[PDB]
Amino acid sequence: IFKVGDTVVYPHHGAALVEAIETRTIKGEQKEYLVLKVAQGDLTVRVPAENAEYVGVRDVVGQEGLDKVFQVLRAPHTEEPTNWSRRYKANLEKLASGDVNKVAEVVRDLWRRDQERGLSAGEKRMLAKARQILVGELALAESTDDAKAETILDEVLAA
Amino acid sequence: SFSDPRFDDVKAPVDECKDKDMTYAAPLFVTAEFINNNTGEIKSQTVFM
Amino acid sequence: ERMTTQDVEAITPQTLINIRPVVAAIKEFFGTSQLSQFMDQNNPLSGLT
Repeated sequence: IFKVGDTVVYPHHGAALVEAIETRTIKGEQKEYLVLKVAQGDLTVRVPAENAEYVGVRDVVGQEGLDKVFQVLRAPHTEEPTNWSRRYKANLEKLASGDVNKVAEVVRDLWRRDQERGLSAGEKRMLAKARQILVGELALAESTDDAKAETILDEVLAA
Repeated sequence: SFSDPRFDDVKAPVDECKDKDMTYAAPLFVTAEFINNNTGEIKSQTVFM
Repeated sequence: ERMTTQDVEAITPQTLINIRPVVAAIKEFFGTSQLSQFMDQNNPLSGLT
């Protein structure tokens, strides 16, 4: 399934690289323990080959998912009640789930909100964090620049 | 788990520390390692201690 | 403490480790201690003493 140098997406740390596969062991069985390393947290993570889809490490999202999240865009009519604390807990639970389409929907909901009102401190931190990981995901999905994806943003963020 | 206590260089020379009232010191880098027993990983960062 | 309260398969030893009590302990020992004294140097014999 996976080979050397695969640009592979790791929850919740996003896209990353593999260097090699250690044939280290437990109980004498030398499983395909692949080493994976990121540039965000600057660490290496040894991963067994078996639990890859169990942890949910995943190949990069293509133009079909890019067009899916653009289809998610410019359709922000959703209802949240006065319990915006419940909204914060809800999209916090979203951010814990780490679905790409859902992260896109929440950052465009917050774009809708600060486009209208403006947010509070932790709300803007929420927006900035989920936005930066989403745009890192997109900019390595297209395999291009971060600021180039940011230029894509402002023409897809309510344009 | 922890591993590899290693030192960096010092951040200033002695006389410059003694003049500008900065303490003479050097940073600590410690290679930590987190393991989930339930699924199995290592998390080898280089912690600025 | 934060081994349980934080979520699983999202944490990292950057998130786990707080270095503030350790560096506070070191700074508290080199200051404000019985054993950490000034270098009593009115002459190098008192330095060596």
